[PDB]
Amino acid sequence: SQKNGIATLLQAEKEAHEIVSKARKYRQDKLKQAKTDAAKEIDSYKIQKDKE
Amino acid sequence: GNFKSKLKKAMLSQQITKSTIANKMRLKVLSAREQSLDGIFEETKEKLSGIANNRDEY
Repeated sequence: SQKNGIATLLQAEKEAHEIVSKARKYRQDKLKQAKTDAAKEIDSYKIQKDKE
Repeated sequence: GNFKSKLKKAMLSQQITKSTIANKMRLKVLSAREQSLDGIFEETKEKLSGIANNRDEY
């Protein structure tokens, strides 16, 4: 009836929205990793040059 | 690049200091030689003044 054509369908919409939200979270955390890893590597290079 | 620039500056400073020391050594040596020559000249002058005292050979 209305229930299996509306409520379950909206829940499937919620599943899809959850999947895309998780994709966004992957993107965001990956970009923050791209920044933080570079930040840590530049210091490693800087100290290596400075010590010598 | 910054590391290279700083290293080049250090090398320049070391080079100039070393050259300065090496050069001034030569000045010291030449000064010593001229001092010895001046001592010899003073010896000769003193002998000439002494012989000037004679009243017959003069």
